[PDB]
Amino acid sequence: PQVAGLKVPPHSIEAEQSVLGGLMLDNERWDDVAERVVADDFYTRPHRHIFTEMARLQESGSPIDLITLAESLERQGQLDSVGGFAYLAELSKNTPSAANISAYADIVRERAVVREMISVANEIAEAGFDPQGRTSEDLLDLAESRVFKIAESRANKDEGPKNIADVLDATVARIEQLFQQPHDGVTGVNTGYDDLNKKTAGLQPSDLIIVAARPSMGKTTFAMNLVENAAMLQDKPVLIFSLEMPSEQIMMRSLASLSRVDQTKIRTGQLDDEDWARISGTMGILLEKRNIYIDDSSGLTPTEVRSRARRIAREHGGIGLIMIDYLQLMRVPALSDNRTLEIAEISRSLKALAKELNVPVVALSQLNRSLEQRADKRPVNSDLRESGSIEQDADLIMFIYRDEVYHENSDLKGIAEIIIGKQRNGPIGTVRLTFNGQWSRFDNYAGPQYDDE
Amino acid sequence: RDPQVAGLKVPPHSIEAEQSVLGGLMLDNERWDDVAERVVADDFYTRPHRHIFTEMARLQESGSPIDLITLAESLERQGQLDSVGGFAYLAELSKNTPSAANISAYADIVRERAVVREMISVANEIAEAGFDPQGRTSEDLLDLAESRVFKIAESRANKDEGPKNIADVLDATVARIEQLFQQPHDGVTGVNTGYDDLNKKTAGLQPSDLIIVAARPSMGKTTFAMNLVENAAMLQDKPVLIFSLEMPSEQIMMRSLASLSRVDQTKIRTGQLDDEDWARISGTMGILLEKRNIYIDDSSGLTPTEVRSRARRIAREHGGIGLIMIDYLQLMRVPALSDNRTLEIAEISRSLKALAKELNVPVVALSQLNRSLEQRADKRPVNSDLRESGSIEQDADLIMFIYRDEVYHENSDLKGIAEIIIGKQRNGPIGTVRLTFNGQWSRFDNYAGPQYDDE
Amino acid sequence: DPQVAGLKVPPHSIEAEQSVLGGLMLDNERWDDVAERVVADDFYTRPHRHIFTEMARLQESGSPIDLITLAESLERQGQLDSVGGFAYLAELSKNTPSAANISAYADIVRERAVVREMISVANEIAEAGFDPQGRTSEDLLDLAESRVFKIAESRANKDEGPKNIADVLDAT
Amino acid sequence: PVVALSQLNRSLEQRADKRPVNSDLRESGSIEQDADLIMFIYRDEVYHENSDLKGIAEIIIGKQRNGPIGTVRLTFNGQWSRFDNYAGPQY
Ligand SMILES: Nc1ncnc2c1ncn2[C@@H]1O[C@H](COP(=O)(O)OP(=O)(O)O)[C@@H](O)[C@H]1O
Ligand SMILES: Nc1ncnc2c1ncn2[C@@H]1O[C@H](COP(=O)(O)OP(=O)(O)O)[C@@H](O)[C@H]1O
Repeated sequence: PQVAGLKVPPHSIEAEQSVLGGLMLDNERWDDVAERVVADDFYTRPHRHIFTEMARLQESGSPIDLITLAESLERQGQLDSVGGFAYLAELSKNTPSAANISAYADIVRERAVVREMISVANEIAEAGFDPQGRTSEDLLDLAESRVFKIAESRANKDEGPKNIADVLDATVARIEQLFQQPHDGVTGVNTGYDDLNKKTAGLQPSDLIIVAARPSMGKTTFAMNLVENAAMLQDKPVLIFSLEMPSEQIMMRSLASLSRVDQTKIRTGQLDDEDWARISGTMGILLEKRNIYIDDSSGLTPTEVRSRARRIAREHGGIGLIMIDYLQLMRVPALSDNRTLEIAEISRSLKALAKELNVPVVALSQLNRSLEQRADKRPVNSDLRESGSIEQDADLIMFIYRDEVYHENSDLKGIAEIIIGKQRNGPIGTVRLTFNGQWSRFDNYAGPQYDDE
Repeated sequence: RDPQVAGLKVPPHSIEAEQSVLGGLMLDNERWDDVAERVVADDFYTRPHRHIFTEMARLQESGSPIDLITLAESLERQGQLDSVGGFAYLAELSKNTPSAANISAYADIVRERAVVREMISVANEIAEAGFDPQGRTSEDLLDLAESRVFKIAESRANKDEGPKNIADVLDATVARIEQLFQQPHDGVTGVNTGYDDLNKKTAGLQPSDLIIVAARPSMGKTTFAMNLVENAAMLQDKPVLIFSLEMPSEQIMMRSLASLSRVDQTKIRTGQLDDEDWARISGTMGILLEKRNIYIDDSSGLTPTEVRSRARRIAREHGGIGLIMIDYLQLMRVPALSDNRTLEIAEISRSLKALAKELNVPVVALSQLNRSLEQRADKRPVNSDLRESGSIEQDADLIMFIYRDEVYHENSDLKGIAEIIIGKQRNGPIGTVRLTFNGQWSRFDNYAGPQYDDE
Repeated sequence: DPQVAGLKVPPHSIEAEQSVLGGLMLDNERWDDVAERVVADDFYTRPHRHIFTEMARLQESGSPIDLITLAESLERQGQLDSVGGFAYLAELSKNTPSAANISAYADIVRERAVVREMISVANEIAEAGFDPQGRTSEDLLDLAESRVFKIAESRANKDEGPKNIADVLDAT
Repeated sequence: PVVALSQLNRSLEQRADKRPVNSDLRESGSIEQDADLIMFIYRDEVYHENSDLKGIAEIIIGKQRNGPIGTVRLTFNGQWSRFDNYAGPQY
């Protein structure tokens, strides 16, 4: 066994032989070593067979030694796969030492996260020069999503092995949402509403959520007022893409939201007398809490949504509730790629990248002209008739409808009802936020819902 | 010294292009399910190269993966490293192979440097017969050449012809009239579904078919295809895989734990608000780690060529068949065409039916229908409502269309009665397997709990 | 050499790498839109990169970019020598009469360098991963992280408007 | 002075006016941009029947190096295989 500098994949064999002898003898180090080493880690195929027997018995309230290793393995028939007790007894020579066991749970960890970084630098180089990526810019979009998902909790592999142990524990660890917020300020990024968050239960934290509204409905009014109630409230770098407005026009709206001043006041009868009190109030709390980022370029291919939203999730944790106003402006590189198949590559690259970053992606679209020939003018599912591929690949869908823009003497003035049509992990309903649009703010202390019976 | 390009007795040979086939194979194990497709043994030019791929074969069937290290100990015992090159040679092809780049391109070359190298050495021994006939009555020479030029044979695996007959199938035919072992009067041949209603139309899921679920979107499409894979992991003890392309891993289990255990989802939506049901939770948590059956992978950039490089690395390193479910296959994209869906479906029609016949696995894929159903006054799906698709109406073997009346109406007497219209059926009749939608717990119970049968 | 030597050559499209340099040298009013989609260090071979840098700001800096204005600016910079000589400048000007489809040869050298630089990223992630020096898994998962996003490529100050600079609050 | 002869592909018939434009020899590249006197050939009584240019072919110059372009017409007797004198009609 010569020790030299060669090109070998990194793994240790004695160290795998060191741990398994310890847990064969001891059933008390299992308090420790089950925390930091999981399955799928050991090199040779028999080695994790022993580890699953170490796991199936230890939940079963049965001990582990060289005796019971033979017992279930002939009830399960795997005994001649590992080699019978002819090889398990060679693991009965390893360690009387109950020390360096976590240090041997460390080297077999250390040689197995580098080893999960050779099948990423070959899942790239076998996409290149054998193109299952077929263009350059979407060959980088797969060159990122096998890299940013690594820089993670690091119990993460690339993709493909997930035994139901390694997801059940990370499910119950994500039902540790039990000591903080016993009220229904549910696990998602909040919207800041006690009318919405009983019906949505928050914006569920890995879901593509689609807003749509007509023109003359105030679409970016709601999408910034939801973000401004989710930027000063949940600590995460909220990115915003917007193409309906230019960059500065958004900030001219948000300062009219946070400081509750009129936006007619911001350009006519300017920042003069006592509006300085509120604007210099919200130019301090927004000043250093580095949350809202905004980018507003015009050619936004769905390659260059990911490759802008990767940096945002790199520098931070990143539960950046990405707001992309006006999805139809997103223009794919192929031009003869038409509107039946333009959005069907956008419907399947937001939902497929609202999932890595665990970001509830709010994107914004609009309903066609044939909406406005109905009587009950509500934006329903069958009026997203541009492509019909986003109507079926979203998670939460909120169809905005303000009544006094389409009617005059009716008493539902200023009552925007956010219709929740497609609700996946919950029930449907109907919200009524209060359209206080002279500053573009919504909540329902003046609550337009009946609220009595 | 040797003379110039006029020396061409080396017929073809590719030795520089060979060491970069073993090179990346010495430094990767994920790519043996590719180079074995298009390079078999006895293609290489040099005899030390053949014993390397010889003992790269047994270790891949034994499961032990290959580096420099696990090879040489597996060449220490077998009496090798003396005539294969030595332990320095394995380091000679580890230091001088910098390419962790591409093996799928040097593998095609050694194939097409060997066919030409063999068809030269065929024509040096058929045209040696006229060059020296020592007398074998030339009609009987003519079956030598049929044995020479057709000795180029590639029998690496199962079903072929020549060594094939119908009596060689009739032993396998009486092998699968060896039922009435587990079910003396009761049930199914293949993999179960676990219902009193579905097992008399499909008679279980057939062990090489491609059962297609289709449904109007979020009208109960993953309520079914997880309930069924719930019922088919306590009933098989095999690696019953899942490809959830739509949902994330944390969100799959937060319905199945409400379905295996039948806790209500409001106890898992918010914070858990009972300590009676925690045993109902922790019991079925223990049941689900009593049997390590259900697998999950939540990719979302799935070509239908990289499906095969997952679902063969589960059924090889573990048990056999399982039930390779793939959720919502439009989210699978093929980047080859980037065309109308009437061709991008056609690679998935021709690859899922090429994965349900290597591994003999009932691939439960899922699709949806086009929006023009929403104007047909008989909204129940038929085969003429997959107009977006193309070829999936033909390649499938069991097509289930899931209507649900209470999601498209509110006068529904079918309150919680999800119905299953069997659109295509290969090996049986068609009909309506009406179930009880109890997706409060993500459940589909059976309608013979309620009053009537499956009319 | 035999033709198995197509192994260390990322695609790089020399025919598409010469028709752009013949496109600007005959048409000065195409460097406005071609230099948008194509930047330097996408050109594969060393003469083509620095020639594209020799048009430094020479759109509006008072030089119509022909062979004459190039050759004078080459030698005051000092590179009329064997990084192109002057005969290859005729091979770049007169042998390339290329049409108004430079925007077709623009996307090639955009898309044959991205696929090229995703090989040395796919090498220098992996070749470090076989020789572990005095640095742990917290190094390599954060040196493979940054080295991939060095291939945005580089265009301009973007991706981050408001609070970051925080000045796009103050640009309002 | 090398007369060379060439043909066009059926992309031209996609256009309504079938006059042979300069950008129909671009489809191979080195003939459109190395030609010195392109002289396209049209003829209407083979592409139509009711045209009054019957037998009178119109050579369309598409490029000229050291002079003007235009539309030079020629008459042709449809029996002798001989193109002939001045540009048969008035203009
Ligand atoms: N002074 C104002 N009073 C009322 N509404 C205003 C005022 N200024 C701007 N708005 C609203 O801002 C909205 C712009 O937001 P957006 O959602 O993009 O529009 P739409 O609802 O047409 O999509 C417009 O609908 C307009 O009604
Ligand atoms: N509390 C509930 N009440 C009624 N239905 C529910 C409830 N919770 C979940 N569901 C149902 O679960 C289904 C899940 O939809 P699903 O078929 O998984 O969507 P997809 O087609 O995207 O996979 C929804 O159709 C919804 O009707």
